[PDB]
Amino acid sequence: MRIVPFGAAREVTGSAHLLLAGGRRVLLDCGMFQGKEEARNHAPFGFDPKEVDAVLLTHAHLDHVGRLPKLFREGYRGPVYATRATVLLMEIVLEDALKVMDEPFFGPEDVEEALGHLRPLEYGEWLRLGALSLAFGQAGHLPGSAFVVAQGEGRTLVYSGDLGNREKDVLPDPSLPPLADLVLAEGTYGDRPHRPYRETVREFLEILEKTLSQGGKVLIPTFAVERAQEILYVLYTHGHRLPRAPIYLDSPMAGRVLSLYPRLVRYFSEEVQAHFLQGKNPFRPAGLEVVEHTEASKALNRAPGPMVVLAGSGMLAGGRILHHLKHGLSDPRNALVFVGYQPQGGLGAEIIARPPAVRILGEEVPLRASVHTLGGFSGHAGQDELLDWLQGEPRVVLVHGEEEKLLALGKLLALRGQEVSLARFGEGVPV
Ligand SMILES: [Zn+2]
Ligand SMILES: [Zn+2]
Repeated sequence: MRIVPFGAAREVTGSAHLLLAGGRRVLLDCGMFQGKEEARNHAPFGFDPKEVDAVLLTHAHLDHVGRLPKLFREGYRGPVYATRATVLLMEIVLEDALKVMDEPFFGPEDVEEALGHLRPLEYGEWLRLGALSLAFGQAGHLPGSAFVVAQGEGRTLVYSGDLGNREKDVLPDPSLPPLADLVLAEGTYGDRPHRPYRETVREFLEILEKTLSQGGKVLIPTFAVERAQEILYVLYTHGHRLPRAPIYLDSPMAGRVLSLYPRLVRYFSEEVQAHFLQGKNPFRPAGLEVVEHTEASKALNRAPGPMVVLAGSGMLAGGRILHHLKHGLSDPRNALVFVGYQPQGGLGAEIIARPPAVRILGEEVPLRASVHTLGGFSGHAGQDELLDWLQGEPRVVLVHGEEEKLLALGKLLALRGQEVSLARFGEGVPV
C-alpha cells in the first residue's frame, strides 16, 4: 500500500492523507488550512475527489474535517466514516465555520451533502474495502478522536491523527498503536514535553483563589471545542474551595458543544463517566452562565465584582475575548490566564512580553493585569509522550507540525534506530 501526504506536510493545518491500496483509494481526514495558509482551501487537492472510494475522519476539529464539504462540492459521493461523537460535533464544527468564514469555498448545500454520508464507525469495529481492513483506535484528543489502523497486502499502517495529552482527566488515555510497518504520526510539540498536569491545575486554582478573593476578573481565552469544557470540568471538581463568583462561558459554540456533552458520556474518561453515572454533569460548575449575544457580553466589560470569563478565540485576535481584554487588563486586580500556548508573532505572545501597553481593537491599552500561561492544559501529546507512543516502531513519517519541531522529534527517533522522514506534499510513501 502507499499513503500520500495531501495536507499536514511540514505544517499543522490541512490534514488530508490519501491511502492507495487494496485496489482502492481511501482518504484519511480531509481538513482545512488555517491562518496564513488560508486561501489554499480555494486551490485543489492534488488528487481527484471522484476517484476516492471512502473517507475516514479522525476527530472533528476544523483542520482534519474542514475541507470535507469541498470534497463533496467537487463530486465525491462515497461514505465518510467517523465515530458518533465526531459525527455530532462535526455538524456544529462545520455549520459554524460556514457562518464565520468569509469568501467561503464550499457552501450550505455542500455541508448537507457531506453531512449526509456520515456512517458510524466505532473503536475496534472493522471496515472492509475488499482486501482492505481498517479500524479506529483510541487517541484521546477529543471526544470520539481516533487513530487509523490500516491493514492489507501483508502490511500494517497506522496514521496517528492528533494524539492527546494523557495527563489530563477528561478524555481517556490514548492507546498504544499496534506494531506497524509504517506510522504516519503528528509532531505538534516534537521539540518539548508539557509542564505536568497536576502542577498546572494546582497553579490554575491559585490564580483563581487570588483574583476572585480581591474582587478581580479572571479572563480565559479558550477554544470552543474540547478546551473550554475541560476548564469547566476543572472548575466543577475543585469548585468547593473557590470563592463564589459567576462563571461566564461567553461563547455560543462552546455553548452548543457543551450542550452536546451529555449525549457523549461514553466517549469520556472513566473518572468522567463515573460522575455521569452518579447523576451529575461535571461540565457545569457552580454558577455557570453561557452568554448568548453581544449586549450581555459587553455588559461584562463594565460589570465589576469577582468574575471568571471563558471567551472565544483561543489564540486571541478574534472573538468576544478581545473586548474583554480591552476593558480590564488595564486593571491590576485582574489576571489573564492562557490555557494554550500562544503562537509567536501574534498578540498574546506580544502580551507575554509584558510591554507597558498593547494594541487591541485600534486602542492603546495599559497592561496592568497579571498574565499567566499554562501550557500543560494542552490537548496534544507532548514530546515525551510522542516518543513513548512511537516506541519500537520502525519507520515513522512525521506530519502535522512546524518543520523545526517535526525535526526535533525526528532527531530523537533517528538517534534511537527508527527510520524517520518528513512527509512532503504529494510525495506518497510506501507501505
Ligand atoms: Zn486536533
Ligand atoms: Zn490537528
